[PDB]
Amino acid sequence: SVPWFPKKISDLDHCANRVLMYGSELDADHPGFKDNVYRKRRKYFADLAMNYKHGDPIPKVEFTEEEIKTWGTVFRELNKLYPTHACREYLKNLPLLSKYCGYREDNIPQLEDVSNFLKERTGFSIRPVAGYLSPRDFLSGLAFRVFHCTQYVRHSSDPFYTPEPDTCHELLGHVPLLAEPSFAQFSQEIGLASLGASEEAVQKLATCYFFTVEFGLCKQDGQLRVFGAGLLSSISELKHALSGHAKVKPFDPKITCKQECLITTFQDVYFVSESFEDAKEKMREFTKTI
Ligand SMILES: C[C@H](O)[C@H](O)C1=Nc2c(nc(N)[nH]c2=O)NC1
Ligand SMILES: [Fe+3]
Repeated sequence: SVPWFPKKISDLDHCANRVLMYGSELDADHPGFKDNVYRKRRKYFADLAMNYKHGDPIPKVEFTEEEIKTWGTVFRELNKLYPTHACREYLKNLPLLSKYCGYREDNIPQLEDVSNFLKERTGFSIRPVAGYLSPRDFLSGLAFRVFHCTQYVRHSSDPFYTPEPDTCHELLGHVPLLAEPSFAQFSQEIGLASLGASEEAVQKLATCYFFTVEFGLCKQDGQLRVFGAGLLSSISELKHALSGHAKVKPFDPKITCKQECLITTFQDVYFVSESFEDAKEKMREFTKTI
């Protein structure tokens, strides 16, 4: 039978809180595990997401000096690499978001503002989420041009901590490209193809999403550059991917979907997409076979 899937944007209310990883619960190994203040703050952000319902303006938060400084360091360091490492489509959009949404070393952009900016640009919107959802639920959000986004900030003790993703990853890694029409269309189609799809189908779509939206590379003027959100928000993997150390292959769904998605370590191989339009076309051909 066909598993339950949202039929309208408000139906996301029925899966947005199905958090399987991260969230308010911090493990003993977490940088802020022994920080009482941080623990309560994470519960706060988690509650804002759990209580959120479609149609609500996303609760705005007055970030602390510590959170702003942590964001500043992450933003400062990554921005030093973008000019020479990021794909032109990213470089064209980050400045846009920054101007209209307040991306500054001393100011964390509010999700509601980013959501409204995206709504007018590509129809994409943001929904705050406590933690990571299942691939099926997260992808179902894309079908309605909704990107579930974390709102909390990594612990200040280690601004370069990536094991657990946070709002910096969302704002710097995922958001800019959602302002690009072709990228937004590509993302929505992955979501639409996943609705009510089989487990095997969702797994394959999730993998293609992983090697494009999350860790995709482009080749511009013969130079390898990154567009994957996981690369754009990670200093270490950002450099690793563009070094001759990593294996690189052309994006090809039938093959790319066979690749295992790694966590904790660098990917065994990164895939290069010719353009967002071409990646979209390749996925159309692929989905017709699954
Ligand atoms: C998209 C792919 O399925 C990936 O494994 C997932 N990413 C995310 C997720 N959930 C959230 N909130 N954010 C993500 O980026 N669930 C699953
Ligand atoms: Fe991500």
